[PDB]
Amino acid sequence: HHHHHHMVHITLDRNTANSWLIISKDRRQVRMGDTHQNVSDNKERFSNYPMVLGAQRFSSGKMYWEVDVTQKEAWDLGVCRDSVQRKGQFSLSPENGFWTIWLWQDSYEAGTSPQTTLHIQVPPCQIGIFVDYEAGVVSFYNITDHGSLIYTFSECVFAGPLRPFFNVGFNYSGGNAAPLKLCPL
Ligand SMILES: CCNC1CCN(c2ccncc2)CC1
Repeated sequence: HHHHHHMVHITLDRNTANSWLIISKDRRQVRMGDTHQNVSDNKERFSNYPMVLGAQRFSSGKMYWEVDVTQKEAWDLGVCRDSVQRKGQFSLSPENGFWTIWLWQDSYEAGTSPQTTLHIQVPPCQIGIFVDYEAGVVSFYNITDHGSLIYTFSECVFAGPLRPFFNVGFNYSGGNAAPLKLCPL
């Protein structure tokens, strides 16, 4: 792909984070803490899952960013409507305002309803995310495997401003403490 020149500088929005997340000072890294991180509750926070939004809102144009997932067992990544449900249980689907992929139990899936099997020969250490607002496209690329295509959501009905979306996943196994990191341009 040749999307690198639409690179945008993504930072994480602390106010949207699940209360167990630790976001780095530069707002480019997030990990699961071993306890409540001593913040007040607010209506923005994801309550049930270890999720956080980027601060950036997109309503036009072409945007590209990269996320480091090295040594993680579980994570979700992509974009979502600014207006997604924050509280309680929900599925990651375009009907609920999410355009995501994930790693779970040694398999990679796209957040369709129902979910779609991905075919990845080289486990990614970095993921590229490309959004074309006007075209209605979200695409994911395997940076570790020379930028090979992982998945394209097309005919997307965004129906609002988009935000970068992250889930560091639970760490019940003790094998998923590693952070998500926004890679430098
Ligand atoms: C058959 C239903 N399975 C559910 C549990 C596992 N899952 C994930 C795993 C990781 N991130 C998001 C969703 C899909 C829904």
